Amino acid sequence: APVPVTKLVCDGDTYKCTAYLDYGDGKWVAQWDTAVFHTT
Amino acid sequence: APVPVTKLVCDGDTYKCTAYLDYGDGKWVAQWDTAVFHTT
Amino acid sequence: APVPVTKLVCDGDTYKCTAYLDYGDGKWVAQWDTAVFHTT
Ligand SMILES: CC(=O)N[C@@H]1[C@@H](O)[C@H](O[C@@H]2O[C@H](CO)[C@@H](O)[C@H](O)[C@H]2NC(C)=O)[C@@H](CO[C@@H]2O[C@@H](C)[C@@H](O)[C@@H](O)[C@@H]2O)O[C@H]1O
Ligand SMILES: CC(=O)N[C@@H]1[C@@H](O)[C@H](O[C@@H]2O[C@H](CO)[C@@H](O)[C@H](O)[C@H]2NC(C)=O)[C@@H](CO[C@@H]2O[C@@H](C)[C@@H](O)[C@@H](O)[C@@H]2O)O[C@H]1O
Ligand SMILES: CC(=O)N[C@@H]1[C@@H](O)[C@H](O[C@@H]2O[C@H](CO)[C@@H](O)[C@H](O)[C@H]2NC(C)=O)[C@@H](CO[C@@H]2O[C@@H](C)[C@@H](O)[C@@H](O)[C@@H]2O)O[C@H]1O
Repeated sequence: APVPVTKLVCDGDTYKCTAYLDYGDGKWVAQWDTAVFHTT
Repeated sequence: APVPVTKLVCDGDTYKCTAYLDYGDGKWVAQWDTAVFHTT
Repeated sequence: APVPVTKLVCDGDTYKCTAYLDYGDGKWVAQWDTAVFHTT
């Protein structure tokens, strides 16, 4: 079932975003692969 | 065109995040595949 | 290093979600492919 995200962080060394979830014992995360780049 | 996300939720049964969007009639969502796991 | 997401926007022409990152000059983003659709 859907649960809120407590915070989003991204890492430009590992190219992953991590969502810390409000669920259960508090130690669950969602993680996915991302492009990370500088824009103009 | 990029539109704000009003709400982000993640679901460890379907392994999807859903972003609720601020656009038009208010019923648009984004959805992507994610890993969901416990940490120590 | 993990850095916080300032804000999240999604685009239903490019089918990309963009996370604006709190880092350096403020022009860094994380981007990933997404479904975008209308709900009922
Ligand atoms: C002078 C300096 O340190 N400039 C920074 C860049 O090094 C850095 O780019 C990353 O550099 C590492 C080290 O070689 C590479 O392995 C990465 O692939 C580079 N990442 C990208 C996306 O180009 C950039 C970006 O910083 C990275 O991403 C940020 C969002 C943040 O997570 C940082 O912690 C991370 O190092 O920053 C320049 O200022
Ligand atoms: C006893 C109990 O209900 N324990 C929970 C686990 O079942 C659950 O892990 C999921 O279990 C389902 C069905 O048993 C598996 O098909 C899934 O693959 C499991 N998901 C994961 C990520 O391992 C966990 C996690 O709960 C899930 O993810 C949460 C973030 C939330 O979205 C839940 O609604 C979702 O069911 O929780 C245990 O406590
Ligand atoms: C009359 C009108 O302009 N209606 C809008 C639709 O055009 C639009 O659906 C997109 O339509 C383009 C071509 O017009 C297609 O190539 C895309 O595949 C369609 N996208 C989707 C997801 O169906 C919709 C949705 O608008 C898009 O996504 C939004 C969330 C936002 O990012 C918009 O800037 C973007 O155009 O909106 C109708 O009103």
